[PDB]
Amino acid sequence: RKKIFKPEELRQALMPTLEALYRQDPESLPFRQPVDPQLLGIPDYFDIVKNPMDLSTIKRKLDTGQYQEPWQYVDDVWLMFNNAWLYNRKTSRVYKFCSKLAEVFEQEIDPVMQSLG
Ligand SMILES: CCOc1cc(C(=O)O)cc(-c2c(C)noc2C)c1
Ligand SMILES: CCOc1cc(C(=O)O)cc(-c2c(C)noc2C)c1
Repeated sequence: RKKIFKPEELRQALMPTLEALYRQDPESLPFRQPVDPQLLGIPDYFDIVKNPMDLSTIKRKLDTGQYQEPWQYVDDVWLMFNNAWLYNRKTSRVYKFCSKLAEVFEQEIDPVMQSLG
């Protein structure tokens, strides 16, 4: 008797919340693709961040039906935020950017989630 979610249904409901993150310019730019530690010259990245996540990966998961239920989408969006908050200094542009995406997500996700209950 747990609620069931069809992937097309989940995509219709959640994709505008992902679009809200992506549209944030410039704050979304560092998050639109996986961190590349070799490019950035930060070989300790994957030692610190065990489970990388980014907006393109979440999008591909939505597009291909990999979330059974909406809380799994929330988990990935927060994995991305937490990884950035963990790795980067609080004063850093990227950390502040991350916080902006979180503030946006907070506004967008609450009414969407209630509509899925
Ligand atoms: C409100 C609908 O927003 C979108 C729809 C589609 C769609 O597939 O209809 C794709 C995107 C999207 C995102 C997120 N990141 O790159 C794109 C393109 C956003
Ligand atoms: C294409 C630019 O992508 C990034 C640039 C920088 C940058 O330092 O210019 C930092 C990150 C990043 C994120 C997001 N989470 O940890 C790091 C590092 C990503």
